[PDB]
Parts: sequence; structure tokens; C-alpha cells
Amino acid sequence: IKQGIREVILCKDQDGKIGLRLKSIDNGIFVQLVQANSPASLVGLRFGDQVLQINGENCAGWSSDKAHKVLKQAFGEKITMTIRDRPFERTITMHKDSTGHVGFIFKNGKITSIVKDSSAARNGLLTEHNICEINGQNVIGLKDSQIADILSTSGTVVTITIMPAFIFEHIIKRMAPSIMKSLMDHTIPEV
Repeated sequence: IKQGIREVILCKDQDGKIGLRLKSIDNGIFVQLVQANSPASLVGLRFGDQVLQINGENCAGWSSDKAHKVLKQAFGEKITMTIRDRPFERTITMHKDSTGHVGFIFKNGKITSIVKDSSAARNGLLTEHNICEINGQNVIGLKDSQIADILSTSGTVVTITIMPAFIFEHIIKRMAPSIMKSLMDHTIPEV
């Protein structure tokens, strides 16, 4: 998680889409969905990011509907957004043991127990937290089996980005799990 704010610049695609859904939280605006192969993913927008401004207008207090309406009505050539990086999230680094385990149990992508004497224990990983990313890869909407598979195919060093469950549950509201699984960007970013 980068500390502080960055400016991103966007162009709508030929269809006039940027590939975002936004959600009002605590009088802020946050990214609920980034679509794969979209201007938004291309410029490195991520689930959980806060949008402070769009074309220099503060988003403070805006409804979801208003944020979307503003985006729809913007001239598509250049859209500037001011972004604070995944403010509700933290990243933890763990080392797999000899058996290839980091030391936790999860269910629906939510951590439910920490294993005694594990790397996850030593690093103070918490329960009641949803897994958002693994080694920088968005894993929101994947089956637990796909998440476990990604953990195995990682090196010895595993970084996890987590979010407190209650906040996660609030961000993903008004969205069917089949949309989240199918449409949320899970690609590794392109250079």
C-alpha cells in the first residue's frame, strides 16, 4: 500500500466505457469493481482505491449514482482522477514453511483461523479479514480452490492484501457474486 495520493489519466474506450464501478462509503467514493482489459485496469486502478477527485471536483459526499453520472457525462478524451491507494487495506508478508504452508484457514476468501507457530502467526495476520490480493493479484470473486492454487504456485515469499470483513461486506453490496467472479480484473498488470 502506497502512502499518499496519485493522479491518473484516463481515456474512455471506443464504446465510451472506462470499466469502473464506484461505491459511496463514509462520505467517500471507492472502487467496487475494475473490469479486465479496460482503461481503468490499464492505468492501474484497483479494488478498494479511493477517488478524491474527478476532473478536479471533490467526490466528498457523492452518492454512487452521482459518481457514475459524472463519469458518464465527462468528455472522454482526458479524465483526471486523484486516487488514494487502497486506504482500507493492509499488506502482510509471509514465508512458506517446509510443507509449503503460511499458516491460516479461510472460507469465502475470509480468514477464519491462524495456525499456531506459523509465519502468519509471527506476522500477526488477523481473522475476520477478506483476502483482496495475493502478490499483487486481485483474487476477489475467485473460488477458495483457485485462491489455494495461487498460494501453492507462489514462491516462498507470499504477500497478502487484506481488508476488515465488515468494510469488505459494505463495499461489495448491490452486486451479485457471479458478476464479481466473472468481471473483476484478476490479470497480472501489463508493462
